[PDB]
Amino acid sequence: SELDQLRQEAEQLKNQIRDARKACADATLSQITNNIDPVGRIQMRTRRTLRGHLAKIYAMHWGTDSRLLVSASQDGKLIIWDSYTTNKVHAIPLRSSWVMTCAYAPSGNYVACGGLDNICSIYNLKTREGNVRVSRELAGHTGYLSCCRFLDDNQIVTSSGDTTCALWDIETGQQTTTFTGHTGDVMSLSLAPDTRLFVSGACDASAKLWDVREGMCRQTFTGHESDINAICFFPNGNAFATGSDDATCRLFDLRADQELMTYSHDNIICGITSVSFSKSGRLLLAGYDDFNCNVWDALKADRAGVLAGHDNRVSCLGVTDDGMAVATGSWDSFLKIWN
Amino acid sequence: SIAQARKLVEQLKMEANIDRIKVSKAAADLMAYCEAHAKEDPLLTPVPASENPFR
Amino acid sequence: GCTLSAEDKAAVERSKMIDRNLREDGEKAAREVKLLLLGAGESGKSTIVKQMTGIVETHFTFKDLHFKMFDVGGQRSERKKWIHCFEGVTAIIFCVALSDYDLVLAEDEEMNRMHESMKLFDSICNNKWFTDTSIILFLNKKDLFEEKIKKSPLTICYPEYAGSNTYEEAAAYIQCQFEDLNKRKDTKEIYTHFTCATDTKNVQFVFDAVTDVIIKNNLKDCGLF
Amino acid sequence: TRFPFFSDVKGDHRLVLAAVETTVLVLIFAVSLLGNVCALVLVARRRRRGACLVLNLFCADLLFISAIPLVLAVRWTEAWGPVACHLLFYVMTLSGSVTILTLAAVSLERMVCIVHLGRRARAVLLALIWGYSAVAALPLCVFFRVVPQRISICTLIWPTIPGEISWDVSFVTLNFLVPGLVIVISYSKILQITKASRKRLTVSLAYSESHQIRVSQQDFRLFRTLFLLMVSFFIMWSPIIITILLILIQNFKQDLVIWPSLFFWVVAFTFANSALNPILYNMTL
Amino acid sequence: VQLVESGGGLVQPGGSRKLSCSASGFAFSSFGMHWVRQAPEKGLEWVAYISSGSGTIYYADTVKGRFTISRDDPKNTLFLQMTSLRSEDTAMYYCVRSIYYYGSSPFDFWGQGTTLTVSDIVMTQATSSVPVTPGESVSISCRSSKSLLHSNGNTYLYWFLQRPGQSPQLLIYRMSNLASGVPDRFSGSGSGTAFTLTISRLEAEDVGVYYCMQHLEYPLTFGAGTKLEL
Ligand SMILES: CCCCC/C=C\C/C=C\CCCCCCCC(=O)O
Repeated sequence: SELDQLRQEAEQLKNQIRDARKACADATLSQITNNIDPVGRIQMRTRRTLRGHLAKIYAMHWGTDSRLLVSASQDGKLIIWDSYTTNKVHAIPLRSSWVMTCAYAPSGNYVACGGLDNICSIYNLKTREGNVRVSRELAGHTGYLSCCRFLDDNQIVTSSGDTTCALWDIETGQQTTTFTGHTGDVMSLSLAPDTRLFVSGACDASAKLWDVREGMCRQTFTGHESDINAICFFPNGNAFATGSDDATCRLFDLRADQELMTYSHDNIICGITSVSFSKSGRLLLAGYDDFNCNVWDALKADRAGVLAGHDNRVSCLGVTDDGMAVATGSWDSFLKIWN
Repeated sequence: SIAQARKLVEQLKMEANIDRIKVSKAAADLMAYCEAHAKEDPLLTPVPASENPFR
Repeated sequence: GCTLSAEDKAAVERSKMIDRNLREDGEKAAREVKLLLLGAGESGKSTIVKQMTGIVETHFTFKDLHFKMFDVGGQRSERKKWIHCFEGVTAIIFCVALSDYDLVLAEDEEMNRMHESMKLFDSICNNKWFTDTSIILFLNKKDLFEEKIKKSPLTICYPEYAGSNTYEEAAAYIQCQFEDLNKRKDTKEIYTHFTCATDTKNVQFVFDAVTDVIIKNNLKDCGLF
Repeated sequence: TRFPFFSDVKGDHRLVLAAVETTVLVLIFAVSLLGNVCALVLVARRRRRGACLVLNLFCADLLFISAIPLVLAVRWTEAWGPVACHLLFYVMTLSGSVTILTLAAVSLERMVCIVHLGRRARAVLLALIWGYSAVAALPLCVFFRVVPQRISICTLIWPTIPGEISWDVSFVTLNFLVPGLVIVISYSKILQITKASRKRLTVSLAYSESHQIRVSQQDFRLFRTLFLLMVSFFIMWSPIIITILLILIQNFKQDLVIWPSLFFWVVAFTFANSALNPILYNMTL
Repeated sequence: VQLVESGGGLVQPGGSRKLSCSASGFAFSSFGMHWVRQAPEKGLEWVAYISSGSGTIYYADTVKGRFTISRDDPKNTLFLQMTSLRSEDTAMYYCVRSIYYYGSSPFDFWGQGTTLTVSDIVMTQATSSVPVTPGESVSISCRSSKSLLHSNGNTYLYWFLQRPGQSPQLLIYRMSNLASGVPDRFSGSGSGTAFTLTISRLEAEDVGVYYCMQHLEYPLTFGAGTKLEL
């Protein structure tokens, strides 16, 4: 009777955890933010349009200097943009066209990419020979690679479609830690501002909080009805927002182990592809299959703006470190800077 | 199978041991952080076009 | 360029040279014929690859026309999360094995194998990304089908079959059952080949079907139809 | 005497002929203008999704009809402003030549697109056809004088007969015969390419019963469309060319082969070409 | 990275000559090239520039008309065709690579040199020598005719160092950015029109001639040079 005994043990343990966290919800976040002054109506103009990709754009990432971009497209190209003068700094040709994610090193010396070849390729940008060369190829995932984030120049964490995440040592070239616990494909990563923890969002309608230096999950967050495609941290690292395929975004509290606010409307039927916050944490920007982005007042949960202008699905979206621009990429092969 | 079940129940039992604060405190903390950094958000507050590098 | 420094002008011309290289590389890659090779477990696509981990790519050339063939069988993830990457291929090459009308599925002894392949065909044919990509259908192992049909009846797979228990009619029945899974009978088309052997029959059939697909695409995007 | 172009006595009946003339031309003007502006707007958003020279056609036929009104006024009266007589026929002939050459170029580019399986060069070709049409219609800008009663009739006075035969037999040869040959060659070669492909895929049995029926039911629509486009040219452009040659012939033979009200009706029929152009060459339904 | 020049030697006056610089160890086709000469007992003097795709060429207006610059990219070579050689062209011609994108080092690697003997903004370095002792801070000053601080925030000042018998080396680019391979002892500063390079702890590998250059506009002008001897 070990099987059903452990099954009912886990059932009652989850039930009492749920009851304990339900006896903690004093009042809804909408009840405490019921008197704050609303943001208003956020109106943005396309300052720059970045052209030169000849296929769908699947990923995009900002430099920490708040000026340079990296973008990955399915024409087998990884382009670095100036975004003040719309100049191309580098155009990197990939060995595999099926790139699904790209990342920019926080120092600026490296970019990484990955996709359907189950490999994370790390490129060296500042070489004395004057070209960009593949500095490392991390292999060991048995599924496609869905996200990758640099911790520093020598550490990267990667999500794959084999239901696991992995923290690597770029110098040695082999996994140092493996994070398991998801029952479906892992679709999104977000690093905490201090990179002591990260949050993962998977196809099992679940998110998890992993400690990097321990290799083991701290908390699990449920509440979505479909697959989670995007995830991002609140600017102080005490909350995070997910975007799933049921046309809802949600705000989860790390300390309370609960969700706070749902960002959904009756006129939206398509799933969210991207999620990002503003520098202060008041505006939540979400990219949609609707072909347009939406800006939500992240405290009262009412749409404070719309970013229309893309002819196809919005696949990627980001906000600069200084907080002065929003880059948006889409399946029509154009990026747009907004302000 | 049984080892996987034991691992799962270990994870569930470890998630029960954490201490969680009230939800009102979390909402108030988010509101306070959003208020304290309002001036330095150039998208919430559209800084003048002279300081904008994206003219 | 007047309000630009010397170094800004040099950066601008470097960007223009990058643009030139990008256009040169992207016009060359628009003349490649991309084929998405699909199929079920032990369908027979290994022989098909022989005639002509992650994604497996196969470049070849036949009569001054370059073919890319992406075998995607090494991925056990959810197909709905990466299939849209293949929106825009010239055609989908689907391989079926005619010998599976009697074999039961490996994991499930109850569920049939031919019905599983038919389910996969109906899943990929009526998808929302492949509404207008033709499906070149190969029916492999036809020489192991006429041999196994002498002792085994096709009624095991299709209980509603009513006809002669010969190869020439049972093969037509199978082909019709696979072709009738199509819903958009006007937008897209299915090309069926009964493979098994010969010098250059399969490759030339793919060449014919691909040339026809290209002609129809040009007619559609160039006014007519 | 001198051949009057749009001017006659009209002694047969009053107050009804001008009315019929007004009605037909206003209907043609409204229909052509509406169809062409709708086609321009339509292609303006198939440019965002497909990116051919079909816009130059819709520019040229509107230009051809902007000339419609001045002829209605000269039809309602028997006289001629003798400053517009130097440009009305210029704009009409220039737009007609541009229309014909644009149709031929559309057929040729469709041919090469199908057969082979530069943006700046397209603009060069557009400017070249416009310039050639202008320099070919120029002989009609400074020659159609205003002669008295063969009443001030806008007529043609060519200085030398050798200077007229040459212009006419070069105009028709280079603006009706050559584009006709180009369009028929292009569309017949598209037909043979399609037939060759559909007969390569029939030998190997890539077609099953009830699927070899739709293939034929589609090869019928393709041939029908191509045959319609091939013959609508010679149906809707031949009367003006034959009446041009007939005017040449009667210039030196002096035979009343012209029925007095024949030129105006031929020109109205050719005006209807600008109204049937944006439904044959735009089948987005 | 290696650039080796050749084609020097004694030349009769009024004749012609051709210098070839062969590159090995870097992507030559993505680097602009400069020829920069130096009189036997004088400072550096920019001569010519050819861009990455050969689409932009400049000459100082003292060799314009007599000199031509070209690059063979498949063969990885740079040519200078000199015609009508006067007696004032006696120098040691160096070839220097230059890549310009956002954040690059445009004068990092200098060639080895070609000895040839024939038988605008003004940059001022007031002090022409510094008698200094090791272990103590050293300061050099440079003074520009006009402000180099462009409207985009970039001030285009370069600091090079030439040791006895060696090619010059990029110490600092854009007046504050320390070149890769340079110890943190060197430090550039200043603003707009007056600039200063400071060294904290002098060593025996720092004696030599220091040059300041502007890259605001062509022709690129070099400073006279301050000589640290110890
Ligand atoms: C190919 C021409 C297409 C444009 C024609 C359309 C409408 C014709 C309207 C005016 C043309 C009048 C001039 C033709 C008479 C030529 C007389 C001659 O020389 O004997």
